[PDB]
Amino acid sequence: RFLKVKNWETDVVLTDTLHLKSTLETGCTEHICMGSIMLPVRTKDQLFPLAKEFLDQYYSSIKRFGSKAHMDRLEEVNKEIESTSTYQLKDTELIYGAKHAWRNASRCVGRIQWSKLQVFDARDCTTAHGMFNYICNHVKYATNKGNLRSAITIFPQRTDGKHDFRVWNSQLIRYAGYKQPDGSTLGDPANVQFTEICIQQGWKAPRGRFDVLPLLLQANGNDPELFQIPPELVLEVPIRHPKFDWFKDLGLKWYGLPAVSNMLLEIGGLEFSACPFSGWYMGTEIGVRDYCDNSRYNILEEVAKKMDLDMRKTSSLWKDQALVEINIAVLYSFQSDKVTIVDHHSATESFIKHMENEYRCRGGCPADWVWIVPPMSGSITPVFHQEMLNYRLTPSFEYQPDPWNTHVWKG
Amino acid sequence: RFLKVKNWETDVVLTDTLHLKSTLETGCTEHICMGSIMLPTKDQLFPLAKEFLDQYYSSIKRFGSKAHMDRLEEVNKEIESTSTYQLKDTELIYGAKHAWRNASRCVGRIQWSKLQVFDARDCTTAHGMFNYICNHVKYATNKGNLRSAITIFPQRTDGKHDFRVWNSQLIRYAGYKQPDGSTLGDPANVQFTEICIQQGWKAPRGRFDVLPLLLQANGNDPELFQIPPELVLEVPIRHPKFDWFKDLGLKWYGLPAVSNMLLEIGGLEFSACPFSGWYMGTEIGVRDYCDNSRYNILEEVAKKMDLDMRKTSSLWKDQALVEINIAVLYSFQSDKVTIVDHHSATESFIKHMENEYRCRGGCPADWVWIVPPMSGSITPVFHQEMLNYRLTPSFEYQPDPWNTHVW
Ligand code: HEM
Ligand code: HEM
Ligand SMILES: C[C@H](O)[C@H](O)[C@H]1CNc2nc(N)[nH]c(=O)c2N1
Ligand SMILES: C[C@H](O)[C@H](O)[C@H]1CNc2nc(N)[nH]c(=O)c2N1
Ligand SMILES: CSCC(=N)NCCC[C@H](N)C(=O)O
Ligand SMILES: CSCC(=N)NCCC[C@H](N)C(=O)O
Ligand SMILES: [Zn+2]
Repeated sequence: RFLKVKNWETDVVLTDTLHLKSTLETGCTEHICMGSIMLPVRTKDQLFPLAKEFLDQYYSSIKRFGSKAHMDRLEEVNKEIESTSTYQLKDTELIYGAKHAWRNASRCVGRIQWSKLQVFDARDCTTAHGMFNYICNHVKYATNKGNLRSAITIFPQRTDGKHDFRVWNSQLIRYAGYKQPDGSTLGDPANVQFTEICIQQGWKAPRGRFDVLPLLLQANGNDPELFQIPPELVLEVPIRHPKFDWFKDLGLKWYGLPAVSNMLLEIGGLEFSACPFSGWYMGTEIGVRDYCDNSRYNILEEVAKKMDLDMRKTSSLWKDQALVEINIAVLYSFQSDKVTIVDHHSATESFIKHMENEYRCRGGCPADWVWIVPPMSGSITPVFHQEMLNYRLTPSFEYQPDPWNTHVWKG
Repeated sequence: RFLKVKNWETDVVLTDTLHLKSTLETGCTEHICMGSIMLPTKDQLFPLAKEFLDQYYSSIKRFGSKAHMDRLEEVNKEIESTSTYQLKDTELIYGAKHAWRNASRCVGRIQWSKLQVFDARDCTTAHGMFNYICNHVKYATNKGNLRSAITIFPQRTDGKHDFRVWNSQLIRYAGYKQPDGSTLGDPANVQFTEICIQQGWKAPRGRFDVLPLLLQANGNDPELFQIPPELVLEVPIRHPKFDWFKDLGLKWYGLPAVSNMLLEIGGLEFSACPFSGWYMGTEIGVRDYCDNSRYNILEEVAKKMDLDMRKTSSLWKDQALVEINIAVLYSFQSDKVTIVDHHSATESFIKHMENEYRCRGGCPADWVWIVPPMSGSITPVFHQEMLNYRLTPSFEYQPDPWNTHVW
C-alpha cells in the first residue's frame, strides 16, 4: 500500500512505501492520535529475527543480498546467539547501524547530514575512567575548534541489563541548575535534579549561573563516578547583539557542542545504553527554548525591560519582539566566533530537500511534524506546510529512563 | 483506557476518559501517525439518532425519563416511515454548540456555549439564503463588537437537493491570475474568483475586492449576490510606530465566517451552515499576509524597514513578521473591532482544556492546529500534550461544490 503527503505551499505530492517496512508501534490508534505526547533482558527467542532483519538491510545496502558473505554471516550470528545468547556486530555493521539510527530519527530536522557521522567504537571500554577518556576524545574531535563535526561514541551493549554502561548526563555539556531556598533557581532549571545528584556524589559546585556540569559515568553496571571535562575542551560563546550594546551586559553565554547522552541505540536487536552523539545547533534551540522557555533561563522579561518595550499588554507582542532579538544575537555570536550553528530557515529548507530526496531514493522519510517545526516563526518555514508521516524504523534512538531511577546501588 | 496528558512547562497532569466515547476514525494506526495530514440509510441513521438523543437527554439531566424514551420512539417512528427526521429546536441548538465544542482544531472553544444559532431550515431559495446570510453578517459583526453565530440551512435529503454556500468564507478577497504570471489579490481564492466571473461577476480587479456570495438552494444552480458593502466591516492596517506602514495599502475584514463546512448532528447532515466568530491576530498577520502562497508581503515590508535581507541568518523575515502582526492587532484595536492575540487566546484555551477535563473528562485537541504559526513555544499550548479524537456532533470538511454539482 502507498500513502501520499502533500506540501500545501508548492503542491508537491510524495508517495511513501517505506512505512511498510515498519513494526514498532506509534502510540496512536484509529480512535486516538498521540502525535503530541512527548513519550508515548531480551530473549534468544526474539533476538535472531531482529538480527536477521538488520543483516538483511545491511547486506541489501552494500548490494550483497543473498551473497555467500551474507549467508555465512546469518549462520554465524545465528550460531553465536544460540551459543552465547547475544552477538557482536562487525565494525561495518555498527557504523551502518548508527548512521541508520540517525537517518530514521523522525524528530530530527538535521538529518540531511546523516551519512557524515564519525563513529567511535568504545566497545572495548570497561571502566568509567575509560569512559571519560573516550568522551573527552569525542568532545575534542567534534568541537574541531568551532568547526563542528558530527560524531557518536558507542560503549558496550547491554547483556543481562545488570551490567549497563550509562552516561548519567542528559548531555555531555550542560550548565548546572541550583534551586535556592527562596524558591528561585540559579542556572539552568532543566538540570537541577541531576545537579543535586552530582553534588551528592561529591561535586563541589561553583554555584554560578553557567557552571559546566561534571560528567557522571557508569561502566559495566557499577556505581557511576564524577569527572571534570577539561575546560580547554569546552568551547563556549559569549552572547552579544549586532546592534544592542547592552546585550552583552546580560551576562549570557552558551556552549557550542550539543551532544545528547541519555538515549539508547538499538541495532539488530542489541541495545547500547551509552551512545552519546553530537552534531551542531540550530539557533532556536538556544535562543527560543534554552533562553526563553518559562521553565529554562526565562530571559524574555529582562531583555524586554532593556529594550524598554510596552510590557503592560501582551498584544504589544513585546514577548515576540524580544524573542527575535535574542535569536539574532545567538546566531550573530556563533558566526562571529566561527562556531558552527544553523538558523531555522536554512535548517528547515535543507530538511525539505533531504526529505524529498529520501522519498525518491528510499520510498519515505519518517518525520515528526510537532518536532520538526521550529518553536518560533512556524509558518514562515517550509516544514509547517509539509504533511509528514511518522513511523518507527530500526535501527533507532530510543528514550530510556533516568538511571538514578533504575540503578541498583552497590555502594 | 484512561489517558494522561501532561503540561511540561507547569507539570500539571490531566486524565482523559472522554476519548472512550470517541466514535469516528482518525487516520492514524499503531504503525503510522497522520497527525499532520490536513484531510486524513434507515439502518445507519437510527443508531446515530439514538446516540445523539441519549447525550442530549443526559445533558438536560433527563436520561432515561419518559420524555427521553418518547422522543426516541417518535424519532424512531419518523425514520422508519420517512427515512429521515427533524430536530427539535432545542436539539438543533445543543447540536451546534457541541459541534463547536468538539472541534479539535479550534483554539477559541472557551467561547463554545455562547453561540447564537439561527435556524434557516425554512429557507427554500438562494435569495432566501442571501437574506439569512446578511442578517447573520450584521448580527455577528455588531458594529465591531463581534458575536459568535451559525446559520443552519435545511439538512441534506437525497444529496441531490443540497444547500451549499460556494464561498469558502462569507467574506473573502478575490484572486486574479495575470498575463504577468503574477497574482493580484488573494491567490487562495483564484479559482473561485474565476467561477464567479464565469458566472457574471464584474470583478473590479483590484487587490482587496470583497467576493460576491454564490448560493445554491435545494440543489439548484447557484446564484451571485453582493453583500451590502455597509455590512462588510473592514480595517485599514497601520502600524503604531511605522508611519510608512499605511502606504503598503493593506486592509482586512473584521468577520471570519467559515462557510464551506458540513455540520453533522444526530446523523443528519447540514451542508450549508456558515459560522463565524472572530480573529486571532496571527491568522491574518502570519498566514493571510505572509504565507508565501497568500499575500506574501514579507519581501516588501522588510524593504520598508531597511533590514539586511542579504542572509536568512539576520532573521529579517522574523523581524518583519512580528511588526506586521503588531500592526494588525493595533489596527483592529484602534478601530474597536474584536480581535484576539495568540498569547491571550492560547492562555484561554489552556483554561478551557482544564475546564473540560474536570467537567467533561477530556477535550479533544489537535496540537498541530492549536499552536500558533508564530512564537509557538512562548505560547503555553506548545508545552501542552493534547489527545486528538473525533466526537460527534461535529463539523467536517466536504468536497468543493463545483467538483460535484451537476449543472
Ligand atoms: C548536524 C547537526 C544537527 C542538527 C542541526 C540537528 C537538529 C536537531 C534538533 C533542532 C532537534 C530537536 C531537538 C530539541 O528540540 O530538543 C533534533 C532532535 C534529534 N536529533 Fe538531530 N540534529 C543534528 C545532528 C544529529 C545527530 C548527529 C544525531 C545522532 C546521530 C541526531 C539525532 C537526533 C535525535 C535522536 C533527536 C530527537 C531527540 C529527542 O527525541 O529528544 N541529530 N535534532
Ligand atoms: C469566537 C472566537 C474564535 C476564535 C478566536 C477561533 C479560533 C480559531 C482558529 C485560530 C482556528 C484555526 C483556523 C485556521 O488556522 O484556519 C480555528 C479553526 C476552527 N474553528 Fe474556531 N474560533 C472562534 C470561533 C469559532 C466558532 C463560533 C466556531 C463554530 C461554531 C468555530 C469552529 C472552528 C472549526 C470547525 C475550526 C477548524 C476549521 C478548519 O479545519 O479549517 N470557531 N478557530
Ligand atoms: C507537548 C509537546 O509535544 C512538547 O512540548 C514538544 C512539542 N514540540 C517540540 N519540538 C522540539 N523540537 N523539541 C521539544 O522539546 C518539543 N516539545
Ligand atoms: C501540513 C500541515 O498539517 C498544515 O500546514 C497545517 C499545520 N497547522 C495548521 N494550523 C492551523 N491553525 N491552520 C492551518 O491551516 C494549518 N496548516
Ligand atoms: C545531537 S545534537 C542535535 C541538536 N542539534 N540538538 C540536540 C538537542 C539539543 C538541545 N535542544 C539543546 O538546546 O541543548
Ligand atoms: C469561524 S471563525 C474562526 C476563526 N477565527 N478563523 C477561522 C478561519 C479563518 C482564517 N484563518 C482566515 O485567516 O481567514
Ligand atoms: Zn497520530
